[PDB]
Amino acid sequence: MLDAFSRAVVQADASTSVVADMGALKQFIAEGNRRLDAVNAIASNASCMVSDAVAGMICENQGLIQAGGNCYPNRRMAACLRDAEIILRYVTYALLAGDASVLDDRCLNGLKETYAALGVPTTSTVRAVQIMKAQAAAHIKDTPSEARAGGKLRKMGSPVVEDRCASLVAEASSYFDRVISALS
Amino acid sequence: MLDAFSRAVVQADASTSVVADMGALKQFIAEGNRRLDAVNAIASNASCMVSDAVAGMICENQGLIQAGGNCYPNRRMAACLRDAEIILRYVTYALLAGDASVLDDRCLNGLKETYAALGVPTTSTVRAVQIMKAQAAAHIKDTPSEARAGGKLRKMGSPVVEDRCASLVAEASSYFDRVISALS
Amino acid sequence: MLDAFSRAVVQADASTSVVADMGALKQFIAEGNRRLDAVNAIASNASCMVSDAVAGMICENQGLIQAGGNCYPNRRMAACLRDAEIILRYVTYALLAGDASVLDDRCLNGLKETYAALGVPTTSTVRAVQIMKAQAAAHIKDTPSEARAGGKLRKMGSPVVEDRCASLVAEASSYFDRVISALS
Amino acid sequence: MLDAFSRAVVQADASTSVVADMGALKQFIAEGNRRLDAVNAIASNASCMVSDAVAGMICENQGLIQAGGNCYPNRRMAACLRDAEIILRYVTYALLAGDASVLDDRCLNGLKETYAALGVPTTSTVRAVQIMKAQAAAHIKDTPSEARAGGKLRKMGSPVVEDRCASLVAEASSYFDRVISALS
Amino acid sequence: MKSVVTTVIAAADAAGRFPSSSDLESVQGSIQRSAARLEAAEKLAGNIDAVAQEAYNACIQKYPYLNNSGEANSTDTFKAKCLRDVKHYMRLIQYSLVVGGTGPLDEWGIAGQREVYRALGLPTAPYVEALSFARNRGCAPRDMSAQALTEYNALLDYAINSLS
Amino acid sequence: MKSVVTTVIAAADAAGRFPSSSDLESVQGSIQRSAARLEAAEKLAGNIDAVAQEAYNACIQKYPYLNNSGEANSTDTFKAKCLRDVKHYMRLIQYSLVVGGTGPLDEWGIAGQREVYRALGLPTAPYVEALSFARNRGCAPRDMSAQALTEYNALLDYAINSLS
Amino acid sequence: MKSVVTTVIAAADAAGRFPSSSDLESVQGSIQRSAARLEAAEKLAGNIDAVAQEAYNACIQKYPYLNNSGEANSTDTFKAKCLRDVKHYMRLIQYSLVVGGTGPLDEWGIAGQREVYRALGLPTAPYVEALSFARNRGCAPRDMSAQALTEYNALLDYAINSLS
Amino acid sequence: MKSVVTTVIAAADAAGRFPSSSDLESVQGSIQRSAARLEAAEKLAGNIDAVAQEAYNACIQKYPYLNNSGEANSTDTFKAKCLRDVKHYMRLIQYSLVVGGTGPLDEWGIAGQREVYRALGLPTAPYVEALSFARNRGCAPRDMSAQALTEYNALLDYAINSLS
Ligand SMILES: *[C@@H](C)[C@H]1/C(=C/C2=NC(=C\c3[nH]c(C[C@H]4NC(=O)C(C=C)=C4C)c(C)c3CCC(=O)O)/C(CCC(=O)O)=C2C)NC(=O)[C@@H]1C
Ligand SMILES: C=CC1=C(C)[C@@H](Cc2[nH]c(/C=C3N=C(/C=C4\NC(=O)[C@H](C)[C@H]4CC)C(C)=C\3CCC(=O)O)c(CCC(=O)O)c2C)NC1=O
Ligand SMILES: C=CC1=C(C)[C@@H](Cc2[nH]c(/C=C3N=C(/C=C4\NC(=O)[C@H](C)[C@H]4CC)C(C)=C\3CCC(=O)O)c(CCC(=O)O)c2C)NC1=O
Ligand SMILES: C=CC1=C(C)[C@@H](Cc2[nH]c(/C=C3N=C(/C=C4\NC(=O)[C@H](C)[C@H]4CC)C(C)=C\3CCC(=O)O)c(CCC(=O)O)c2C)NC1=O
Ligand SMILES: C=CC1=C(C)[C@@H](Cc2[nH]c(/C=C3N=C(/C=C4\NC(=O)[C@H](C)[C@H]4CC)C(C)=C\3CCC(=O)O)c(CCC(=O)O)c2C)NC1=O
Ligand SMILES: C=CC1=C(C)[C@@H](Cc2[nH]c(/C=C3N=C(/C=C4\NC(=O)[C@H](C)[C@H]4CC)C(C)=C\3CCC(=O)O)c(CCC(=O)O)c2C)NC1=O
Ligand SMILES: C=CC1=C(C)[C@@H](Cc2[nH]c(/C=C3N=C(/C=C4\NC(=O)[C@H](C)[C@H]4CC)C(C)=C\3CCC(=O)O)c(CCC(=O)O)c2C)NC1=O
Ligand SMILES: C=CC1=C(C)[C@@H](Cc2[nH]c(/C=C3N=C(/C=C4\NC(=O)[C@H](C)[C@H]4CC)C(C)=C\3CCC(=O)O)c(CCC(=O)O)c2C)NC1=O
Ligand SMILES: C=CC1=C(C)[C@@H](Cc2[nH]c(/C=C3N=C(/C=C4\NC(=O)[C@H](C)[C@H]4CC)C(C)=C\3CCC(=O)O)c(CCC(=O)O)c2C)NC1=O
Ligand SMILES: C=CC1=C(C)[C@@H](Cc2[nH]c(/C=C3N=C(/C=C4\NC(=O)[C@H](C)[C@H]4CC)C(C)=C\3CCC(=O)O)c(CCC(=O)O)c2C)NC1=O
Ligand SMILES: C=CC1=C(C)[C@@H](Cc2[nH]c(/C=C3N=C(/C=C4\NC(=O)[C@H](C)[C@H]4CC)C(C)=C\3CCC(=O)O)c(CCC(=O)O)c2C)NC1=O
Ligand SMILES: C=CC1=C(C)[C@@H](Cc2[nH]c(/C=C3N=C(/C=C4\NC(=O)[C@H](C)[C@H]4CC)C(C)=C\3CCC(=O)O)c(CCC(=O)O)c2C)NC1=O
Ligand SMILES: C=CC1=C(C)[C@@H](Cc2[nH]c(/C=C3N=C(/C=C4\NC(=O)[C@H](C)[C@H]4CC)C(C)=C\3CCC(=O)O)c(CCC(=O)O)c2C)NC1=O
Ligand SMILES: C=CC1=C(C)[C@@H](Cc2[nH]c(/C=C3N=C(/C=C4\NC(=O)[C@H](C)[C@H]4CC)C(C)=C\3CCC(=O)O)c(CCC(=O)O)c2C)NC1=O
Ligand SMILES: [Cl-]
Ligand SMILES: [Cl-]
Ligand code: NA
Ligand code: NA
Ligand code: NA
Ligand code: NA
Ligand code: NA
Ligand code: NA
Ligand code: NA
Repeated sequence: MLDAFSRAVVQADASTSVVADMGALKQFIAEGNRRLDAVNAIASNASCMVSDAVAGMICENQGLIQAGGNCYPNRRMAACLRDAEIILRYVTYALLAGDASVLDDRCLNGLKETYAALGVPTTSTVRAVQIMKAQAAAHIKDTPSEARAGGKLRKMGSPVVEDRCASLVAEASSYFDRVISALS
Repeated sequence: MLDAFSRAVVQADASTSVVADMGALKQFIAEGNRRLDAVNAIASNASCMVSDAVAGMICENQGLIQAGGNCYPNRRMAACLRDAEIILRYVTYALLAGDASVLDDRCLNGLKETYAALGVPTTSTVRAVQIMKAQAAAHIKDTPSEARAGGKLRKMGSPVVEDRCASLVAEASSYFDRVISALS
Repeated sequence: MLDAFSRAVVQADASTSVVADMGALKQFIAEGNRRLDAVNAIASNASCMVSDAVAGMICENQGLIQAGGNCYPNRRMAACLRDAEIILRYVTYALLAGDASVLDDRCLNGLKETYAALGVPTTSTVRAVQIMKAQAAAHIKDTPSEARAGGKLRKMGSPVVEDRCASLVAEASSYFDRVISALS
Repeated sequence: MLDAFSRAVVQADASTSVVADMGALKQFIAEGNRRLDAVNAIASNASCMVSDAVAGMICENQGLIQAGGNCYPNRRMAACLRDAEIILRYVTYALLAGDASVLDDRCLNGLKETYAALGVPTTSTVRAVQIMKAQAAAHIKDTPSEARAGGKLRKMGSPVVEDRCASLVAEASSYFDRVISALS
Repeated sequence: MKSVVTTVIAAADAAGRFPSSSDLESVQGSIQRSAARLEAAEKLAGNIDAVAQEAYNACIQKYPYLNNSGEANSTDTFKAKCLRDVKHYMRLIQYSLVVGGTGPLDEWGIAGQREVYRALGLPTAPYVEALSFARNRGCAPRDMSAQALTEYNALLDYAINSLS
Repeated sequence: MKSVVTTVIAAADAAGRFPSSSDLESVQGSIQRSAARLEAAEKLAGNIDAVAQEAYNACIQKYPYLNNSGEANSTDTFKAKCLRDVKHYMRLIQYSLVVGGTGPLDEWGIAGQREVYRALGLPTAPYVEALSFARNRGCAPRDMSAQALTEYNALLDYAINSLS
Repeated sequence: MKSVVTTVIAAADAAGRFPSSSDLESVQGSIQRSAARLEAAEKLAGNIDAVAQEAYNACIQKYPYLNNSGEANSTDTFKAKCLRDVKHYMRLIQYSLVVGGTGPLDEWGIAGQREVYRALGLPTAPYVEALSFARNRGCAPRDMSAQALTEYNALLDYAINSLS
Repeated sequence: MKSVVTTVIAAADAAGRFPSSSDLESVQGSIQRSAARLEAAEKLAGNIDAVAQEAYNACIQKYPYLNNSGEANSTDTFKAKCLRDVKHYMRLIQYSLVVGGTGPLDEWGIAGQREVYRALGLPTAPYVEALSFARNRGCAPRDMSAQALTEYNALLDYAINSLS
């Protein structure tokens, strides 16, 4: 797998040239503590995210839990909860590394074809991932709502800036969008 | 693998309903001793059936035992005898279970493609299977002829009914037809 | 593995003789339904038996659940519960077969040496097996007490005879006694 | 495996107690950068150390490179060079961790018996390890001599203190002494 | 799917054997025991809603906290799902009686159940109480013959053991 | 040693399972079928010498070349060993009727038989004819009940199939 | 036991490598972050009994049904064991702060927990609520610095995730 | 490609784990050490041609036999390729400084090097001498800071060890 810095190296090696641009590298370093806070916000809330996103997919599509549905019987529900967690785990690796290669190579390559052979429904897969994308954005910004969490609400307490880490929210969102594109 | 009763339960689960009609199940049970006799009639005679079926395939097509023929040399004849016995064994498992899933899943899946890649001739394999079908019908009815037995005639001694287990003969014959369909 | 009948065959073969005592085989068969009741009584109550036996070993020896004790920390308690269930499983196989060979060969051979290398305490292991021996006796006779049931009492409802299956209680008790002898 | 901090935790767990001595932990942290320099000094000079230590063992015992000797023929010399490097590598892990458990568990357990079965001579093994111990002390202190190095001499340029890291020298020396202890 | 006949076929196939003496003898056991388990299956088919209702009612009676705000029996949607789940277990027991092995309960009920309930924060004690009530409720000859009851109770106790 | 009960126990142990419904149901099969196979076992225990003697006589009648100089029934030692061998097969059939599976015949008769006969230059056709005569000889109800005879005949055919 | 340094050594050993640049870099991270996590470890060491007591009280306040006859907080022995358990989790959290990785919590708390609680009929919700109360309780700078509180809260969340 | 963050991710993935405390702590090490290694990388990006040219010159000064007919520095093509090869090694060290692990040197320089040089009859001592000269040449603060030089020197020594 690659990370943000080895990505730069591979691009330079394509022309057997030195890495000349230190500036963009130094910006990654400058935002390093806020990146670690963003990964902590997802990892610390992962069980609540997965169970809420799968529940949400289901409340919006009740055919999934009726006769012939893809979250029936218990074993299929259990497999779906497992897959939502897997996908979230690879997205979190990509955010830690600052590059999508680990998510492409170890999760997404071949996954559309796997799901077509099993009959796992694309519309419902995409909806589960979209809910997780929304959840992740709110936890990174440290602005989850009581309306969506009740007594399970968590606050991170990271130091606030006016943009609430807009660049990292856009980067995290791009990795969820990559999953949706691969699977659609 | 499924059996006749688990096939019925798969049907009921497609509508998440209890198994209500038990008339067909109670008849399967009432015919259980006759089904055990039918299995005993094929297993007890299996070596004679296999050798006489491959020998008949050959006496009707002498090209199989000459230069370039698929039962020449000794290793090929031995492989063919082995395959006729494998086929008959899986048909007997299907008759004991009252369901073709064990035959489909563990014997027929990929068999056409395997024989195509080896140059095993379809026409000749089908004839061997047709001869085994006829043999099994006569052994289930307990009416093999002296003319075909070659000095090795066996009588089973089961309790005779007027129809001679016609329903079981038809079911056994349908399993051999499934083998032929996989190759055609 | 051997069963009660194949045991008798091995004994007859040591003098290359036919098995002549048909009376004794017949009485074994006459008790077959009560044997199947006895096995059902153990298997149906297994989780309650295991958890009550390991808890009783502990309540009698609190050293096991303090620093340096062999059921501390969580991983060790869980391994102990696992082993009490494995032992009961092999005892129930011996009762079903009517012969100890499965228990000797697949569970007991090398167990004492395994435990000595790990430091699993012998006295405590023997006490857990003693509690299971007592539980099994009561469930086979269908006379468990309310005082011991912890509010989870079960009745089997098998047809009562005056002896309450004393012969089968002695047999089951003998297999637990083989476990105790092996570990002592 | 354990490190210096988890070793302290295992010690506290023996009386189910919190870790209370923060001062000892803070000292290990204070000397952290020095420890990194010590590990860098050994790893960076490893090839020179192994070759010089094996060559020194040989110049002090010429029997090793004559018929019957354990560094004759080429295959045996190659195996001995490999083993000296393996030993050094495990010692450097112990230094990085501040605990000998990875050295004891992955290198030393079974080594005496392995060597006895092969006929690898203990006397000569001890000498190679002694020379590596001396080399490591001089590189950690950044005082190697021109006399023992020639044109291969390397200087590390770590920031000098009056005691030249005496406590790290004594700890590294203790891990080489454990290697020698494991041979008896 | 595990039954008498699929067990003996799988064992014969692993050794490359035709069906033999002990395989046919095993299947005769199914012919003999089918009267008791099919009697239980037909009673359960005709009365499943009432059997599941009383088991559900008994688990909420034991654990009235589940009715409190935020708990698993507290909304009309949750109440309907909890009754449904007790009925799912009873329907799998009915299928298991039809097949004569635990296959349908193993594959479609037990597999994955602990992972599901942990993810949704559903306590396992009320499931065990529902099944426990059902196990202690039957008596013969009132509800069915003594051997039909033995078959029904053994499948209840198999489910209880998987949660315990 | 393969029987009804050892087959279900080995299957249960491979999956880590206590005995369950389909295991007990299989053993009920043994309880039901034991009357037939034990009847056959008793008739064979009481008459094994005469049953073996006439099967041996038939195989020599079919193949009188065996009595010629150098052949496998030609000396007094050879004659005694051939009759002994036919009796061994019938004894292992008796054991297999007792157990209710083919175990004793598989392990003590069939395993190695082809290798032994090839090494000694013994033809297989006389073994097949001895067993074939025994298979066609019995009738019911004279010798035993129809179902006792079905069990005896199935084991003879199993031994014939192993040599054919 | 999982920490920064044992992770990198395990990786190096699997490839046959001496410690190299990225290994030394990783351990510099331990040097930097230690001040925050050892601040939290010292606060918890000095006040573990009060921290555990109030978390235990919170879980019983949420689930008073546990005090009813037969239930898991209903006797004096049970009450002591439950409090003890909450203190065991907090102690393993203390150890994980000292080490800088989750190793102590993984090996001595989490491994086996679900099997133990299943066997004894202990609900997992009250464990979750005790840890959740502790996770929501702290504030900075009152209790400790903001970065120390981040470390303490992350390990509480790791434990809650293992039960959820 | 081996770095601080890819090592911790690979370890977490092998155990099916989210990033946890020790993984974040490792990456803080990269934040701290980056200043020194990126200083060294910037120096090398600006002056790689001169650094390689003097190291090449030193290895030829040392082994003038390479200029003789048939030897590895004897033709204009050979002289260009040897200098190119020293510059390749320096570029791969620049890469390794950017990444903070040895990945680029391991995958694109070290792997295969001994098989290539053996096939072409290229001696390894001149390669070692070029890298040795470069290792002994630098001084701080003239060329870069003391810790920047420590990082540059450790990568030179890693290359030297791979050829020794
Ligand atoms: C676990 C509770 C977390 C947590 C989770 C968040 N959920 C967020 C948004 C969200 N969740 C759902 C599913 C929900 N809606 C339904 O209609 C049903 C079933 C009836 C369910 C189960 C949806 C649809 C959404 C919106 C997704 C979208 O925008 O497309 C969310 C982000 C929004 C917010 O916080 O306001 C979070 C963070 N929050 C917590 O604090 C705990 C740890
Ligand atoms: C080993 C574990 C470990 C971590 C978890 C982080 C923890 C951490 N985060 C920050 C520091 C910070 N963290 C954030 C984060 C955010 N600000 C917002 O408005 C959003 C809610 C959120 C989006 C991600 C911000 C903005 C800073 C201040 C520095 C900056 O501007 O980048 C700092 C620097 C100290 C300080 O500024 O107070 C540290 C040590 N670092 C580590 O070493
Ligand atoms: C579980 C199901 C299952 C099967 C059905 C068989 C299928 C099968 N058959 C053969 C192999 C063969 N099968 C035959 C069969 C025949 N030749 C003829 O002329 C006749 C028409 C015909 C018998 C009726 C021959 C001759 C070969 C050998 C082909 C060769 O090597 O040239 C092979 C190749 C490997 C080998 O040599 O054994 C396989 C996989 N194997 C299985 O595992
Ligand atoms: C010259 C080569 C040549 C042969 C080898 C045979 C091959 C052969 N056998 C049978 C047909 C049969 N073969 C058998 C077999 C047996 N019956 C027993 O009692 C024994 C146990 C066992 C092995 C001998 C049986 C039972 C039939 C069924 C028809 C019958 O019994 O009349 C058929 C009829 C198939 C059909 O109807 O399509 C043919 C063609 N015929 C030939 O032309
Ligand atoms: C363990 C081994 C085992 C077996 C091998 C069977 C053996 C068996 N078969 C039947 C009984 C029977 N078997 C047959 C069979 C046939 N009738 C015909 O005319 C055809 C020749 C043949 C086709 C299959 C019939 C017709 C009956 C009578 C019952 C019925 O009508 O189904 C009976 C019941 C007793 C009786 O009716 O006499 C038994 C025990 N059962 C076992 O437990
Ligand atoms: C303070 C802790 C402590 C314990 C945990 C128990 C443990 C325990 N249980 C039993 C004894 C038993 N335990 C059971 C178990 C059960 N009966 C059922 O109806 C259920 C299905 C099932 C699980 C509860 C049975 C059947 C007996 C046999 C005695 C009896 O029933 O009276 C015995 C007697 C053992 C002997 O006779 O040698 C002991 C010590 N005792 C203690 O002092
Ligand atoms: C005739 C054969 C023969 C040998 C091969 C040497 C072997 C040798 N080397 C050293 C001793 C040493 N050898 C080295 C090695 C090195 N220093 C560097 O700067 C390089 C990087 C690297 C490989 C050359 C070092 C650092 C010491 C420690 C002593 C010192 O530097 O003065 C010692 C002393 C060990 C002791 O104190 O017990 C011996 C015996 N001596 C012999 O008599
Ligand atoms: C990731 C790679 C990495 C490293 C290789 C080290 C490198 C390193 N070493 C020291 C700093 C030091 N290094 C040493 C080492 C020694 N002194 C001697 O006299 C002996 C020759 C030698 C024995 C080991 C000493 C003594 C200090 C000064 C601090 C102290 O006294 O501990 C410092 C701190 C400098 C400062 O104050 O700014 C750093 C960053 N750290 C890292 O992060
Ligand atoms: C498929 C399985 C199946 C069952 C197990 C039963 C379960 C069941 N039992 C009862 C109902 C009953 N069951 C009993 C039985 C008993 N009372 C005792 O105290 C004795 C120990 C025991 C044996 C006499 C009694 C007395 C009632 C009526 C009173 C009551 O509701 O308790 C009812 C309510 C309707 C009715 O009157 O029948 C139901 C649904 N029904 C089924 O369909
Ligand atoms: C343990 C298994 C067992 C067997 C299978 C038989 C085998 C057997 N059968 C017969 C002996 C006999 N067997 C039969 C049977 C028949 N004759 C026919 O024409 C019908 C087709 C058939 C059914 C009536 C007859 C009539 C005799 C006496 C005549 C003879 O020897 O052939 C004898 C000689 C002793 C005697 O008279 O009984 C023996 C050993 N005995 C056994 O102990
Ligand atoms: C437990 C199962 C079991 C068996 C079935 C026998 C099988 C068997 N038979 C013989 C040995 C023999 N068996 C025969 C048999 C025959 N002669 C004929 O004319 C016919 C072909 C045939 C009877 C039908 C002869 C003649 C020998 C002696 C052969 C020799 O020494 O060359 C031997 C070699 C050792 C010996 O000399 O005894 C063995 C292992 N033994 C066993 O342990
Ligand atoms: C090792 C970890 C560790 C902790 C996390 C704390 C946990 C803790 N907090 C409080 C106690 C307190 N904690 C708070 C904190 C707050 N109240 C608010 O309304 C704000 C949201 C928040 C930030 C100021 C307050 C105000 C009290 C006193 C009142 C109360 O008990 O609720 C107490 C009771 C003893 C005391 O008064 O200090 C304890 C044990 N202590 C520790 O040793
Ligand atoms: C990415 C990393 C990487 C490298 C490090 C080089 C490594 C390398 N060098 C050469 C090839 C060569 N390298 C040299 C080198 C030298 N002559 C001397 O006197 C000295 C011993 C030495 C410089 C120190 C020579 C002379 C050749 C050509 C040899 C020939 O063709 O016989 C070749 C063969 C293909 C070619 O002709 O280019 C390769 C793969 N290439 C790479 O892709
Ligand atoms: C990227 C890495 C990088 C390097 C390591 C250096 C390498 C380097 N050093 C020197 C050049 C030099 N380097 C030194 C250094 C020293 N002289 C001594 O005697 C001391 C031990 C040591 C510390 C003062 C000196 C004195 C010169 C000038 C004289 C000379 O060329 O030797 C030059 C020639 C150009 C110049 O004058 O700077 C080059 C390319 N440059 C780089 O870009
Ligand atoms: Cl629970
Ligand atoms: Cl060379
Ligand atoms: Na797409
Ligand atoms: Na257990
Ligand atoms: Na030695
Ligand atoms: Na259980
Ligand atoms: Na055969
Ligand atoms: Na979880
Ligand atoms: Na080397």
